[PDB]
Amino acid sequence: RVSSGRDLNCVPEIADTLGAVAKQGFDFLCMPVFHPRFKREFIQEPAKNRPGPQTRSDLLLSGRDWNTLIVGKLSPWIRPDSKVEKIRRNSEAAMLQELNFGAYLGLPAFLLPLNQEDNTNLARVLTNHIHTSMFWMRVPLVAPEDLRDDIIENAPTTGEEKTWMWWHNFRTLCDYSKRIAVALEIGADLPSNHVIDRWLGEPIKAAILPTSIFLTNKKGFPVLSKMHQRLIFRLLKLEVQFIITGTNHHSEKEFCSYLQYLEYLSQNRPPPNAYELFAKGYEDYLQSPLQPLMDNL
Amino acid sequence: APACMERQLEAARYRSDGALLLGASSLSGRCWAGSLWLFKDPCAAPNEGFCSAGVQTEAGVADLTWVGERGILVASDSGAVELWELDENETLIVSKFCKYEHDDIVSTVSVLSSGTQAVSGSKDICIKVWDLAQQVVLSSYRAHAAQVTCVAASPHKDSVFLSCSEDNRILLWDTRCPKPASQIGYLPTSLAWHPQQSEVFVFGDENGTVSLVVLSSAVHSQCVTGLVFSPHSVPFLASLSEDCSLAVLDSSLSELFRSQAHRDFVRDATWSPLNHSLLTTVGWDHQVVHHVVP
Amino acid sequence: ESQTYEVFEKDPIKYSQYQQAIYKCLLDRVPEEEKDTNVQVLMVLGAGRGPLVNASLRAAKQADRRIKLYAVEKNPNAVVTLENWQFEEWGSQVTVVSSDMREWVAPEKADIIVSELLGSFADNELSPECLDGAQHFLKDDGVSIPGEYTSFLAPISSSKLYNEVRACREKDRDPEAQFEMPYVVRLHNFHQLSAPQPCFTFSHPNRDPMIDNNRYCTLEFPVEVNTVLHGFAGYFETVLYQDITLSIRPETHSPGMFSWFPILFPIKQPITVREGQTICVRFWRCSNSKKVWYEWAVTAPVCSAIHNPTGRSYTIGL
Amino acid sequence: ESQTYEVFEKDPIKYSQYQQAIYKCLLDRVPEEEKDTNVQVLMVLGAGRGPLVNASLRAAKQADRRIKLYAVEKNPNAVVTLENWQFEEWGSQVTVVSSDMREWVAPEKADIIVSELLGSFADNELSPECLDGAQHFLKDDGVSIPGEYTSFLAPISSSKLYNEVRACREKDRDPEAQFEMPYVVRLHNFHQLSAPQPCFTFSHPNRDPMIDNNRYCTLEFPVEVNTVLHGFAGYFETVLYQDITLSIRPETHSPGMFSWFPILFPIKQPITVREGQTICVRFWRCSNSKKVWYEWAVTAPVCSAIHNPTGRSYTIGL
Ligand SMILES: *c1cnn(CC(=O)Nc2ccc(C)c(S(=O)(=O)NCCc3ccccn3)c2)c(=O)c1Cl
Repeated sequence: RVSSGRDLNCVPEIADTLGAVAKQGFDFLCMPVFHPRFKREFIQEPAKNRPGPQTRSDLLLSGRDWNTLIVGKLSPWIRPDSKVEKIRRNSEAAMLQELNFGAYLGLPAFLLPLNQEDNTNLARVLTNHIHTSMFWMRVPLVAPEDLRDDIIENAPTTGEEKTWMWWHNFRTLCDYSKRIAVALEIGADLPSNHVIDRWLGEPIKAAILPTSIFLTNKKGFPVLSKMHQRLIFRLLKLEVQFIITGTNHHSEKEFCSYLQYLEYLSQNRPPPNAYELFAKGYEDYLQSPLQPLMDNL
Repeated sequence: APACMERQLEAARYRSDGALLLGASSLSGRCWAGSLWLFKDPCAAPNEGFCSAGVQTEAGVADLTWVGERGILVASDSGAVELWELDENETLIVSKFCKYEHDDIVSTVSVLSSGTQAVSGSKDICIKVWDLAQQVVLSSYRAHAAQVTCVAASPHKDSVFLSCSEDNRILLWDTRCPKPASQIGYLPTSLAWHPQQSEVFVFGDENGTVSLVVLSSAVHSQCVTGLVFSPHSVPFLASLSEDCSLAVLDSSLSELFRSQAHRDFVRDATWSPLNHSLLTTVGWDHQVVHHVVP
Repeated sequence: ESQTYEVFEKDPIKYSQYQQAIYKCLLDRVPEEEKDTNVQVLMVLGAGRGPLVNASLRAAKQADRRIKLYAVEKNPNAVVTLENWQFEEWGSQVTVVSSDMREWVAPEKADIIVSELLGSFADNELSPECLDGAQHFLKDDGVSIPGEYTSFLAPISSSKLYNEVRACREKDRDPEAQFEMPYVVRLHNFHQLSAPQPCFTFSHPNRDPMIDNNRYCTLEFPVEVNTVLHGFAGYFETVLYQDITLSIRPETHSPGMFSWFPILFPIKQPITVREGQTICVRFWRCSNSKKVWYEWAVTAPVCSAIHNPTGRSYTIGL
Repeated sequence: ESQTYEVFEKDPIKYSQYQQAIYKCLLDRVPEEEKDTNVQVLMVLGAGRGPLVNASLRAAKQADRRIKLYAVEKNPNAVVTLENWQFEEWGSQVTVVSSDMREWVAPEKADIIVSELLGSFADNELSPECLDGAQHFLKDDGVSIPGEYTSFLAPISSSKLYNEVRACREKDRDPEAQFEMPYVVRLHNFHQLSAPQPCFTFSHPNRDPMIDNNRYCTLEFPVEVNTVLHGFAGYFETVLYQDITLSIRPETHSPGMFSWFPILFPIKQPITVREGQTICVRFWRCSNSKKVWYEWAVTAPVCSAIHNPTGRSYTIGL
């Protein structure tokens, strides 16, 4: 079937939460390793010597559960490309700390955001870490500034390609590393079409779907528009994992219904021909050409 | 009431008759949850045995407000806005409603002049307006481009509030209009209206600088976390920061008092209504410190 | 990683032995008449996730005496686990410290110190360095556990292993470096050519102004068959307290103790030996302020080159 | 080696400048009325074979005051030369010390300290580290010479140099490491694309609890021609005492001062630039308890990779 997960930012008890998650039919959960509102000081006193423990323990789950069911997340207050030196230094230290705790837990992947143009020092810190798990970069199709409403009188509203340039420059700085991949966020309005084709070729491992793009059917079930359906069809080929984020606005319907809609979409697709079938297991597998004159087969 | 209290204390608010409201959350260890507390005798805090009422929340407390006399509004880690009311004899605390409308953490909450509506802001960039009698959202406004840090209501008009963000904007709102928001260095962090005047307010910055709206002063080393005005007929201004210090300023942004009592982040300040010379502060070191101010 | 610590904690023989040794030491240090006055200060140095700490508490109970525990660990991720288990269970008995042995300013003095810094060749994880950097906040009538450890070496022949070494070649380095570095390996298809003989020995505490952990040894092994020489295998024995001991030596192995495998030192070129001849070998243990390493060479019956000069292929970082 | 020291000692401009600065400092520190009571304690840290020591004696004579010299050198072979010259000439004025700045227990406090720990890029030989490890046996009204130094960077184009780098490849390492390390070189056939701008700056003594010698800088260079980018060249200026200065900057070079050549930082792939565009570049200065290094990258007009992460190709050992 298709694989999907749940994105959260409030996990009071880890075991109960993971249980409910798996119950609704989710395969993995993405969650913070530290508390998101718990800023740490490393350089200056007296807060430098805050008593521990600084986080919850590893012995709450099992090694294989860590290894298979949990994706990590970086805390929002961490901003390495700030213009205030102090904040930037603290952010560097905290970032390394969280990444190393992730390594200690044996996590299969870790989520990191791109929400602006300059992420040079972030790339530096991560590049240091690597030369010492996969890393999923959270990057949207549309920038949040090009996404707000026209309700400010003295600052009016109006370029489809800036968010791709962000990712491209990042990956160039990191030197086209294998352990670095895309996590594409999707929203209500969609860009053109040559664009969507541009995100072809890129190492997309996951797609993020908010609850706010699902319309409601006459019966009260969740559905999607047709352009969204087209895009989903195209993504299903690359074989990505989908993540649901946000609140259940259809409080009548549990998350299981979203997932069943997704499975329904997957099932009703133009099945694979004889080629596509034969071509199973060879996608992007390099081979040396045959020489039936110099060699014998 | 709960057996133990959480170690991180975030909010502290006096009411008219002198009672004290406290808010705590757990940020480390096994369980990350919250609790609320009422102390009629504030000098007996933070002892869970000498409280008058207390309750345990599902999740963490980020902010809270008195709603007149009986009500408590809470911003939550869940992404919910929560209303509790006290029992007739102030012996218990009970939930009135719990609406999940934000898609991420609710960072800040403020009540409006009339005492019947309220505004909420989140890390999901949406601002909403609530009617507290009907339990609905009247409005969702997505104007900012990043996380919202502080909203502040005006004490003289029931349609005007302020909003700040990590995108470096400060907006003035009036819902009476069709385009409600209007615009006005370093990032802004905290806000406060002047009680007397109806056009003046203060704001704090990422670097350590306070400003009257111009006028400016460098007060702390780290981020300004809060700003509160004294109830004096001519008010003083309390300033609390991340450098673990407190300061009280006069009407000229000149420093009058400074305290290093705390060993960690200071989170809130509240002036007592009985004695206008007294000020209380809380923090993540689990201290409730009482200050007598000249 | 957490998995490593998990695998470590699964062998109960070693922890039972540690427990017994602690029990015995405390019975011998504190008479039966001051049971309720003399509190002994213990220290676990290299506490990890805290099985030694628990073994110590168990042992003090067993003996029915009174102790006071300090735990020192320089890895913060494990300190997280320790502080949780402390808040939930241990309590005030136990004080956690996040620091290196060699930099910590102790409040008071200890009666006993306890460590698990032992690898397959005894000293190859740097127990002497660390415990020497720690011996000053141990008092005069102080005890170390372990107090003694010894390593062993023996010769072997094996084409399979030689070819597995051949295969450990990798780009961007000397094409003979894989022969100049040791390996931990469960030996199976191989032939041993002569009994094991002792190499280096350490004892704690070291009450000498001339602390030199550098060493030089020479060994001669008689042969009784024609064959080839492909390397040397290593073992070790330790004395925890008097009669409590641990060994991976194949003649005196401890039953059911599977924490450690043997260690293999290789040579570049195989050496042909004949019956009655005698293999001789030299080993050095060397040092600077930054690093420790080993060097080895065969002298008889034919000479070899010196393996790993200046640590050009293998170093143990301080 | 002795030859290196010989070549160093052959530029008299620098030593005349040092002499003048010392003269001035002493005239300003000791009034004309206590000439015969106040003895000033000087220290040469990094004394080598002792031209600074002689310059200091000359200067004290010139000023007609009284001093007391300590010399510290961690190389024993040069200490031989120093002790000979001491026994034969200097006498009791001068006390020789064989030690590292960072480990020496001084008898008393100094008034002035003097150092020559400057390379082509100012800080690339580790003057900040050392002088910070030395500032505690300097007193409150103490003076350092130098007190200030600053580095500079500018862009260039040159096929010849790029091909000479291409050629510095060698076996048993990464085939792109020669692009991730700097070089000292007398630049000749090259084109400079824009003026030099300041990079990092240090000042001594450092009266701050937060001693951080780590640094981050960003720079933007305007262009006025179409061309290629092949690297960045480096320079430096220093302030010895007030108005006495030294520079290798091509706009303010000191006359006849040929001790230092420029330093070249390269990039892996050339970058094409057009008129009106703007090159931006980032540099970092990084550290651990063992090593110091640099990292650099181009952002505009096109992005490059980060050069030399974790010091994988160039390190300056402490
Ligand atoms: C949890 C899990 N599954 N269900 C059943 C469910 O998901 N039903 C569902 C989903 C989506 C749609 C659009 C409908 S419908 O009836 O509007 N159209 C039929 C499409 C469909 C989907 C899946 C299977 C078959 N047919 C119904 C739940 O109700 C929960 Cl709560």
